[PDB]
Amino acid sequence: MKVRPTVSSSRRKARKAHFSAPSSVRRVIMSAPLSKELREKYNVRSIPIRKGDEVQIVRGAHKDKEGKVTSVYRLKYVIHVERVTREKATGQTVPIGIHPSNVVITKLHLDKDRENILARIKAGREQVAKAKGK
Amino acid sequence: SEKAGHQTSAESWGTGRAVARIPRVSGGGTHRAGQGAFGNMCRSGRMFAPTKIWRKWHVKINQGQKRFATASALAASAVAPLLMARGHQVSTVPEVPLVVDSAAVAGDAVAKTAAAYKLLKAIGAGPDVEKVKKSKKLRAGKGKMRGRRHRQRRGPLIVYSPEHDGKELVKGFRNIPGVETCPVDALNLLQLAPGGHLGRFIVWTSAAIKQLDAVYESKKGFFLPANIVSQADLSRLINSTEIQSVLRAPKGEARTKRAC
Amino acid sequence: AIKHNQQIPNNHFRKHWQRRVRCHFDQPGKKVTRRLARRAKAAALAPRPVDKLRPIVRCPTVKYNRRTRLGRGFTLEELKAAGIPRLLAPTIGIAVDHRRKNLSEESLAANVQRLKDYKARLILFPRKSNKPKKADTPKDQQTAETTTSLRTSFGVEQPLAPGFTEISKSEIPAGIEGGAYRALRKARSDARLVGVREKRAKEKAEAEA
RNA sequence: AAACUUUCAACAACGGAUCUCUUGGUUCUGGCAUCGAUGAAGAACGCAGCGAAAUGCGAUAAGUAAUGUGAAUUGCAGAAAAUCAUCGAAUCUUUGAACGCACAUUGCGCCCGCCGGUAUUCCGGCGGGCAUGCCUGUUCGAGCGUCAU
RNA sequence: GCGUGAGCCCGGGUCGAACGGCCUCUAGUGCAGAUCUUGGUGGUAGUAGCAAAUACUUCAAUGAGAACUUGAAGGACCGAAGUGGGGAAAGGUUCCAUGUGAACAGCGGUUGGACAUGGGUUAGUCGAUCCUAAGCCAUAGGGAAGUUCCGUUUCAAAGGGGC
RNA sequence: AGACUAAUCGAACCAUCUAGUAGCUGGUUACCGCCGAAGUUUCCCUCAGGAUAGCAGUGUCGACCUUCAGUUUUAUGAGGU
RNA sequence: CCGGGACCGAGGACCGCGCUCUGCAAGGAUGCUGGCGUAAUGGUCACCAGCGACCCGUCUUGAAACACGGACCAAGGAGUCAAGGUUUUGCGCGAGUGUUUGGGUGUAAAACCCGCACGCGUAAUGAAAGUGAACGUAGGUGAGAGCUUCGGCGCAUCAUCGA
RNA sequence: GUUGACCUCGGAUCAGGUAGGAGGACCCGCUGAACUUAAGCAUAUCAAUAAGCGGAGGAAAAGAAACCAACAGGGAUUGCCCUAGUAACGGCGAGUGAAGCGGCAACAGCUCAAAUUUGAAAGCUGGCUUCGGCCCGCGUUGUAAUUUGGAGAGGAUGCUUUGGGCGAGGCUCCUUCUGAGUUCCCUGGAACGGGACGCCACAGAGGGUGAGAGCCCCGUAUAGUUGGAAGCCAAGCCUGUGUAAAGCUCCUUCGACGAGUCGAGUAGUUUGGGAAUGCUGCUCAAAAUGGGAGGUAAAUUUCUUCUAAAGCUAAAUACCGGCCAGAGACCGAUAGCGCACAAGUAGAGUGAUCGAAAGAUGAAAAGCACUUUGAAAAGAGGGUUAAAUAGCACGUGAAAUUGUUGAAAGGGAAGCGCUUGUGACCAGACUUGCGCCCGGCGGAUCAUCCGGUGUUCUCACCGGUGCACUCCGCCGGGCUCAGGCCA
Ligand SMILES: [Mg+2]
Ligand SMILES: [Mg+2]
Ligand SMILES: [Mg+2]
Ligand SMILES: [Mg+2]
Ligand SMILES: [Mg+2]
Ligand SMILES: [Mg+2]
Ligand SMILES: [Mg+2]
Ligand SMILES: [Mg+2]
Ligand SMILES: [Mg+2]
Ligand SMILES: [Mg+2]
Ligand SMILES: [Mg+2]
Ligand SMILES: [Mg+2]
Ligand SMILES: [Mg+2]
Ligand SMILES: [Mg+2]
Ligand SMILES: [Mg+2]
Ligand SMILES: [Mg+2]
Ligand SMILES: [Mg+2]
Ligand SMILES: [Mg+2]
Ligand SMILES: [Mg+2]
Ligand SMILES: [Mg+2]
Ligand SMILES: [Mg+2]
Ligand SMILES: [Mg+2]
Ligand SMILES: [Mg+2]
Ligand SMILES: [Mg+2]
Ligand SMILES: [Mg+2]
Ligand SMILES: [Mg+2]
Ligand SMILES: [Mg+2]
Ligand SMILES: [Mg+2]
Ligand SMILES: [Mg+2]
Ligand SMILES: [Mg+2]
Ligand SMILES: [Mg+2]
Ligand SMILES: [Mg+2]
Ligand SMILES: [Mg+2]
Ligand SMILES: [Mg+2]
Ligand SMILES: [Mg+2]
Ligand SMILES: [Mg+2]
Ligand SMILES: [Mg+2]
Ligand SMILES: [Mg+2]
Ligand SMILES: [Mg+2]
Ligand SMILES: [Mg+2]
Ligand SMILES: [Mg+2]
Ligand SMILES: [Mg+2]
Ligand SMILES: [Mg+2]
Ligand SMILES: [Mg+2]
Ligand SMILES: [Mg+2]
Ligand SMILES: [Mg+2]
Ligand SMILES: [Mg+2]
Ligand SMILES: [Mg+2]
Ligand SMILES: [Mg+2]
Ligand SMILES: [Mg+2]
Ligand SMILES: [Mg+2]
Ligand SMILES: [Mg+2]
Ligand SMILES: [Mg+2]
Ligand SMILES: [Mg+2]
Ligand SMILES: [Mg+2]
Ligand SMILES: [Mg+2]
Ligand SMILES: [Mg+2]
Ligand SMILES: [Mg+2]
Ligand SMILES: [Mg+2]
Ligand SMILES: [Mg+2]
Ligand SMILES: [Mg+2]
Ligand SMILES: [Mg+2]
Ligand SMILES: [Mg+2]
Ligand SMILES: [Mg+2]
Ligand SMILES: [Mg+2]
Ligand SMILES: [Mg+2]
Ligand SMILES: [Mg+2]
Ligand SMILES: [Mg+2]
Ligand SMILES: [Mg+2]
Ligand SMILES: [Mg+2]
Ligand SMILES: [Mg+2]
Ligand SMILES: [Mg+2]
Ligand SMILES: [Mg+2]
Ligand SMILES: [Mg+2]
Ligand SMILES: [Mg+2]
Ligand SMILES: [Mg+2]
Ligand SMILES: [Mg+2]
Ligand SMILES: [Mg+2]
Ligand SMILES: [Mg+2]
Ligand SMILES: [Mg+2]
Ligand SMILES: [Mg+2]
Ligand SMILES: [Mg+2]
Ligand SMILES: [Mg+2]
Ligand SMILES: [Mg+2]
Ligand SMILES: [Mg+2]
Ligand SMILES: [Mg+2]
Ligand SMILES: [Mg+2]
Ligand SMILES: [Mg+2]
Ligand SMILES: [Mg+2]
Ligand SMILES: [Mg+2]
Ligand SMILES: [Mg+2]
Ligand SMILES: [Mg+2]
Ligand SMILES: [Mg+2]
Ligand SMILES: [Mg+2]
Ligand SMILES: [Mg+2]
Ligand SMILES: [Mg+2]
Ligand SMILES: [Mg+2]
Ligand SMILES: [Mg+2]
Ligand SMILES: [Mg+2]
Ligand SMILES: [Mg+2]
Ligand SMILES: [Mg+2]
Ligand SMILES: [Mg+2]
Ligand SMILES: [Mg+2]
Ligand SMILES: [Mg+2]
Ligand SMILES: [Mg+2]
Ligand SMILES: [Mg+2]
Ligand SMILES: [Mg+2]
Ligand SMILES: [Mg+2]
Ligand SMILES: [Mg+2]
Ligand SMILES: [Mg+2]
Ligand SMILES: [Mg+2]
Ligand SMILES: [Mg+2]
Ligand SMILES: [Mg+2]
Ligand SMILES: [Mg+2]
Ligand SMILES: [Mg+2]
Ligand SMILES: [Mg+2]
Repeated sequence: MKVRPTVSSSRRKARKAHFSAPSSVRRVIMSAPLSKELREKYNVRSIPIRKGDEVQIVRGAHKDKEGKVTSVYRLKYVIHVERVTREKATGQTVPIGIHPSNVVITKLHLDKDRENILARIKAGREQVAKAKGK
Repeated sequence: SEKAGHQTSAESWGTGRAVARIPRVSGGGTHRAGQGAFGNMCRSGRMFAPTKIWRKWHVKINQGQKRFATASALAASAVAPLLMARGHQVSTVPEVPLVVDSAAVAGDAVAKTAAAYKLLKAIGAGPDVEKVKKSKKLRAGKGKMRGRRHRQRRGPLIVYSPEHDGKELVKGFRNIPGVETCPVDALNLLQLAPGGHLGRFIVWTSAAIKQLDAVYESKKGFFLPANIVSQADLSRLINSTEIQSVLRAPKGEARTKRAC
Repeated sequence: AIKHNQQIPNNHFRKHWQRRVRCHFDQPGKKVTRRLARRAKAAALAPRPVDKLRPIVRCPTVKYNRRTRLGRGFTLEELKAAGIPRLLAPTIGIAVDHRRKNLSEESLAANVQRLKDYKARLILFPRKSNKPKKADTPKDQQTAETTTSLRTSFGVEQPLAPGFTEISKSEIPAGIEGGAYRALRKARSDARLVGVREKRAKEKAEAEA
């Protein structure tokens, strides 16, 4: 249950914020879990998804399909996975939009920025665990 | 809105134009022109007797009557049939005025939800907690749009002494669905008789039970009411010797035979 | 249009009363705001009480003549008798009223004793800690259980005189000679006839010349 | 007997009721005090690779600087972030209390300075100025209103 | 199927995400009318009608389709106070070329002031701009609580020529 | 000519006061059960309206008291059709 | 005292009045038999037939009216809320009663707690100055439910004479 | 005599400044209706309101008594409760209508005029300046210090009082960070549904994700923490110093105190204010224990209470107009704002102004390739989808009204009620169940006894026994009883 006066449990406000969030907020909204191996390696549970990540689909009709994230369409709150596609009437191939929360990240695109992120998350989680274990 | 249905300059056309005498929007070049504007029977008009904010929303209740109702609800909470008739799962409860040692809740003993859940299961409120957990349903009304999205049953009410038991038990019990806590010195009728139905299942602490008498003795201007009857066993009264020895012999039976 | 045995209606709603209706849905929120302001001002007045010391005062009219309450401030005479300088009183939590007078020794003495008790209970911190003066509390009796509400710690001990009292018999006072009712009648009659008797007496005195 | 009319039923039309939904209203409560001659509110006209409107912006024109985040935007094209958040530096057309005089005119002037045409005088280009009421001060003055030599 | 009844329940079809019984609480709570409000739809009814301004015809081309497109020929009207050639107000792109499904042109339409895509308005001499008219608005002043009214040269220290 | 003053003139148009007032016209939304009228009295610038009494419903209470009666009989008055 | 016919069978151990008394026609139908066991009975709809049947709402003495509104359908559509007053219900307390102007407190518009004043009530009357309610077991008489030791004690209330 | 002062009055695109407009919910003033009620209407009421005009702020305004009172006296202002529907006003009709006291919220006090600094204009604006001062100007028709009635001034008298700088530490602010399943099975296009097994919970608020998700994602709880700016408060320290300034205790004396103002008359308006409550116009026009007030006009005599005609000032109070935020027993596309949408838009009017309609395919456009007929629009196949009768005339898809198909009726309406008949189409009921004998099959309790528990303390249960002229069940035969419809 919410307590803080700054937090609001209004369904209307929550939906408005979600569906009119700017691109930077949509980045955080479109987070995906890490695989078990990456989670053990980095002590990080979830991260915002990025183009060039390798993911495995764990929900929907395309379960168990793996591939590289080729586009993160924030405007449509979906991602595009390599070879996870569909055919139009003309036979032309179009990507299928997958929500990032329906996939798991099996391999991460890592550059100092993507990593300062992981170090911050790991340090925060470790500190919180230590403080709770005091 | 105070001005809803009145933001127009419409006037009645009068008689002689083969239309009803309702006020009509003037002008032209739009669908609105010539349409009824003000009446309660008109589209985009003003509702009949528009609701006002100075309606009597709150009800003043005598404090003496409030205290009677609270005492009556507390008394009903000690009757096992009333708990079952109100829908609580108390078949495994060891004793109806269920009292748990304050040493099991005092301080940080049940400050964690896991510990509080384990204590409830041990003392026998587990079936009621599980009933609340399984009763969750989506509301049938339009309250889903208005913030009342889910409905569920009521569980045990934990009564404690904040002076002796502390307030960590509040945090411990907060997240368990259907379980609510109340200090012994601020008992709430809305919780003691949910929906106006008597027989709330209450888990007391020993300190709270010890303090209840002083709580009720500290209420200025209120004394526990005297009932209009002394013996509630109508069977005992009617079938006692004092009454049965002076009655006249019965003039009939439960069934009367038809004579003609 | 009355139709039965009704009390004659006099509801003053012939103006546009709806234009000036004052509901009070903000009563609990206003109470919360008031409590927050009180807490903030108490924190600002960190060791001091949240209010000023007030004198005991008798309510004016013949109704309420029997009751005392808190007044606005102490008079200059009361402050002088208590030995508290006029410019120093408002800086140590004492309310000062320059326009009230002490017409009676009873009120004067009561307020002077009140001021003396307050001064005896006052703890005065030095302006600078490293050089206290002779008029300040010397850092040893500066720790004690203090009060932050002078309205409660210095309230009206008994607004009304005690309504019950026991005396031994043979100490019962003798009544007014003609009786209390007659005495009241006589006093009323004398008050009525004071002027007529005066003019008649002077007329009879001057009739000789 | 058909046709026609009517009645009943199935299917198909017409129409948009009903049900369910809701980035919207409405009402209450809490916090806050911040427009403008340093040119406001409002109006006009423009600005995108492909826009008419809405939104945003002002010839630095779907925006520039700066800070933060950290890889997009997306209808297509394109390229090596962002139609991102924040926002303290700037730009800010014609107007408008609107201020050289006007304005139903993209009208007519004056002053200072620079650059050209032979140029203090005319013409052209550029930049900066020219409203009113009042206050303080400055300077130049008027009056036998008045004071001494 | 139940109920005297308002109604309630079930079977079948359609359909796609919420909903109901019981006890209390609450109200913007029950429609055939109000020449009621909004919206939709009938009979009338393929009916009234599409008849002022003299009028059309032949061949050919185009086209799925031609009385009302075009070419040629014929027959006619307006008959210089024109159905002619240009302007003022007003409109604003209707002007020109190309193309054209639907809608509009109360019949049709290949045609169009329609729709779509692109173009088109060149001034020292023609106008505005300059002047004043009836008149309007400032100024100095005087009224008015004030928005403002009078005032237009008036009870004003109100300017332009040279070395 | 009461003519004209933007199809508006015996006082234009626009917005507001304003949901102006109406003893007057129209309408006023499920079912069943029980009871069930009045158009008469007095007063009113009262005569298409009100108040007042009557008729009606509902809720009670009292010992529902051994009384009550749109009736007859008997005895005894009044009346001027 | 004998026949002939029609409609009906309510109730569900015994109990009672009784008789023509091992029983009965006496406080309400049983016994025997047949066909069928399904659309046969029965229900619904459509139509024909016999009889019956004016268009609703409204105002009105009187409406089917040659009185007004209504072409049709869907949705909307009209005794509400507040303050004050009154009587009657249900509650709490009771010569008192009312926390919520306010304060304390809180799981924070909830719930819980606190008290000074104040309102109403506890005393009326007079314009007012003012005065201000027991002779009696808080009276006597007649009733009066209910109790009664059967002699009277007498509620509420009514009438009455008193204080 | 001229110049030179100073007094007024001017010029300047002189140097530096300031005002206008917007907004106006709330606030301070001015101006100011009528509808309406009075069952008519004129005073009255609506209303000291709407409309009009001027002027501010986050609040405004008011405000430290020329007050209330009449008491044992209260003590600036504001607001709530009460006073109180009271006193009073009113064609005394309709109707209107305060204040003192009392309880509470919040509390805050002050500075000018009127005095000679006169042993020193000690004061201030502007410019220049190393910072020490300088210059001009304002100002003696008075700028500083002192004083404001609570007093003060003048004297005594002995005590007492003061300036600067740090500042741990705490509260703020910005910033990093946050627990747990996507495990197995079924349905489904998709689990977020059902079943099984787990986990977290100071977090089971909310939202998204292909259907109801605490553990898939964002968030949610808790105090913490990473780094940073430094906004506030602050225990306590460090350090100047009494020339000056400041308070108190006593005192003979003195003791300045606001003028076309008060007050009075009259007129208008207003008020509950009534021989006149406030305000304003005009006329008259003060005084010095004087003056105002003391709710009935006047003379006289007392008393009480304050001290006008100059000024400033937080808070408690109003307001959702503006900017943010949180909520609701509210409305749910004819509702809710006129506007859920390129809505104050499209459109109308010369103009002031008036002012709509209009939300929903699907999880995803996967928005129908291709063949064929057609001039085309389109159709027919075919394809996508869980679904196309979900195909941009798109969720569902009512009625009015219409077409086709099938059945039926109809000699100047039809509909409807009661009652059969015909035709069509149907819901039930039944197809068994009870018992009792005679055979077959199977089982192990059927009585009784022993022990242990329970319980209503005498009634059961569980074990051991039983062990086939018991008990139970299932078949086969016979008999009994009842059970449907019409007679
Ligand atoms: Mg509306
Ligand atoms: Mg009104
Ligand atoms: Mg029929
Ligand atoms: Mg349709
Ligand atoms: Mg709906
Ligand atoms: Mg600008
Ligand atoms: Mg300028
Ligand atoms: Mg300027
Ligand atoms: Mg011109
Ligand atoms: Mg020139
Ligand atoms: Mg040159
Ligand atoms: Mg030039
Ligand atoms: Mg220029
Ligand atoms: Mg100068
Ligand atoms: Mg001169
Ligand atoms: Mg769905
Ligand atoms: Mg309604
Ligand atoms: Mg209808
Ligand atoms: Mg009706
Ligand atoms: Mg219509
Ligand atoms: Mg029609
Ligand atoms: Mg015809
Ligand atoms: Mg014709
Ligand atoms: Mg013809
Ligand atoms: Mg012709
Ligand atoms: Mg051809
Ligand atoms: Mg022709
Ligand atoms: Mg001719
Ligand atoms: Mg001719
Ligand atoms: Mg000519
Ligand atoms: Mg031409
Ligand atoms: Mg021409
Ligand atoms: Mg012209
Ligand atoms: Mg053309
Ligand atoms: Mg063409
Ligand atoms: Mg046509
Ligand atoms: Mg055509
Ligand atoms: Mg065409
Ligand atoms: Mg063609
Ligand atoms: Mg065009
Ligand atoms: Mg020319
Ligand atoms: Mg020119
Ligand atoms: Mg000129
Ligand atoms: Mg003028
Ligand atoms: Mg002037
Ligand atoms: Mg005439
Ligand atoms: Mg006009
Ligand atoms: Mg005209
Ligand atoms: Mg007029
Ligand atoms: Mg009008
Ligand atoms: Mg009857
Ligand atoms: Mg009369
Ligand atoms: Mg009538
Ligand atoms: Mg006679
Ligand atoms: Mg006679
Ligand atoms: Mg039959
Ligand atoms: Mg028939
Ligand atoms: Mg007939
Ligand atoms: Mg008639
Ligand atoms: Mg009728
Ligand atoms: Mg007739
Ligand atoms: Mg009639
Ligand atoms: Mg009529
Ligand atoms: Mg009609
Ligand atoms: Mg609706
Ligand atoms: Mg309806
Ligand atoms: Mg009431
Ligand atoms: Mg009381
Ligand atoms: Mg009295
Ligand atoms: Mg008796
Ligand atoms: Mg200048
Ligand atoms: Mg200026
Ligand atoms: Mg202004
Ligand atoms: Mg009237
Ligand atoms: Mg009237
Ligand atoms: Mg009239
Ligand atoms: Mg008034
Ligand atoms: Mg106004
Ligand atoms: Mg404030
Ligand atoms: Mg102020
Ligand atoms: Mg003063
Ligand atoms: Mg006094
Ligand atoms: Mg006061
Ligand atoms: Mg008067
Ligand atoms: Mg008034
Ligand atoms: Mg007070
Ligand atoms: Mg200076
Ligand atoms: Mg998390
Ligand atoms: Mg499956
Ligand atoms: Mg969902
Ligand atoms: Mg599941
Ligand atoms: Mg969820
Ligand atoms: Mg004074
Ligand atoms: Mg005067
Ligand atoms: Mg006076
Ligand atoms: Mg006067
Ligand atoms: Mg007067
Ligand atoms: Mg006035
Ligand atoms: Mg007056
Ligand atoms: Mg007097
Ligand atoms: Mg003053
Ligand atoms: Mg003053
Ligand atoms: Mg002020
Ligand atoms: Mg709407
Ligand atoms: Mg619609
Ligand atoms: Mg609308
Ligand atoms: Mg227009
Ligand atoms: Mg739709
Ligand atoms: Mg298909
Ligand atoms: Mg369908
Ligand atoms: Mg569908
Ligand atoms: Mg559909
Ligand atoms: Mg239909
Ligand atoms: Mg008929
Ligand atoms: Mg039949
Ligand atoms: Mg056994």
